[PDB]
Amino acid sequence: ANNVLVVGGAGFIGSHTAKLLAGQGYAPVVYDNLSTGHQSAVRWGDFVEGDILDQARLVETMEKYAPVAVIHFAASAYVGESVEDPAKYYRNNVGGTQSLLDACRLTRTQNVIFSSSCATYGVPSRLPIGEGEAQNPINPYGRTKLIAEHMLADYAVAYGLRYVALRYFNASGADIDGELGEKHDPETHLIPRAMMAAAGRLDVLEVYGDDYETPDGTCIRDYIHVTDLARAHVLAVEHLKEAGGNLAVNLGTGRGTSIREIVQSIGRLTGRSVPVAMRARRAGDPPALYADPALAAEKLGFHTVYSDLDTIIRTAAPHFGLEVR
Ligand SMILES: NC(=O)c1ccc[n+]([C@@H]2O[C@H](COP(=O)([O-])OP(=O)(O)OC[C@H]3O[C@@H](n4cnc5c(N)ncnc54)[C@H](O)[C@@H]3O)[C@@H](O)[C@H]2O)c1
Ligand SMILES: [Zn+2]
Repeated sequence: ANNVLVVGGAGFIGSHTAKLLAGQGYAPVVYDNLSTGHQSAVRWGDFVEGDILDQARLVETMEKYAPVAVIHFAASAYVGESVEDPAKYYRNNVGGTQSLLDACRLTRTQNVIFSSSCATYGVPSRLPIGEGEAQNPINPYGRTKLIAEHMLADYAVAYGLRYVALRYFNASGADIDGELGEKHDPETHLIPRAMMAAAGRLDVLEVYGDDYETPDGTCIRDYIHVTDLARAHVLAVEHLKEAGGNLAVNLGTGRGTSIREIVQSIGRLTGRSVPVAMRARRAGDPPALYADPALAAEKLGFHTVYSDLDTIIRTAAPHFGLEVR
């Protein structure tokens, strides 16, 4: 009994996690509807094509595989889209998660690792952001992630569900061995966009603000290597497996990275410059956002190992038509 159900396991972070699980002796079973993920990324165990809203098929799957844990990545998201199409996010992130959690309790499938987001915090009072920070999200994406977190808490109370919610800002980089990458269309994440622009796959990288109250002048955000993310989700499995209590922790390096730093590194490491177009800063935009990683260190024994900028850039670059030298 070493099956682990990786819901959303055909996508960016899910496929890396499936690879890691297999490396640690688990048998990842991917359940994915391929809406944004890729069947070719399911290389480390069985594949079940299915939607998490297809509750009968999800229950059927849990009964067949009797997974010792469920890792939930199955929520697609484009940067900025939730404000214009909140219906999609309430349906998938709230409706879909409820269907998953119902499938779990109805099959006595017990351990749920939920991939959440630091977007749940919204604009913070203190940097870095600690788990105690109020969660006042500013868009439906953040809102629906927060709803899922609370749903987990209510299902724990009612049904004895055990869980770990993992919060982080920006998944980045790719597997060190170069055969598994981030394949999104449209690609809305910053480092892929910057690399695509340097590679000539995009014409321009529009950067909104050289004006921020930071060094650089450009905004600071929080980037974690996807392999580090995989590591944490598996540690979370081990935590619940060794009878750990329910957790909600931040994942990251504890240090932010500016846009200038990223563009600089890409140019330096690849020899291709990023064609930046500086546009006016947005009025209510935060200058710096990054999470405090200490609770995850204490509770999970987790530290990032691959989330230096150099490793993030180096591993991602080949997947976007760039060459590292
Ligand atoms: N990429 C990031 O920067 C980032 C940041 C914060 C949180 N996350 C979390 O990571 C997960 C997204 O992973 P990604 O970043 O790899 O996106 P991704 O789109 O590559 O992977 C998402 C996977 O979920 C599958 N999926 C979507 N809706 C589904 C449904 N209803 N039923 C079944 N399968 C479904 C998609 O086909 C895809 O394979 C989400 O849970 C999100 O909260 C990602
Ligand atoms: Zn992306």
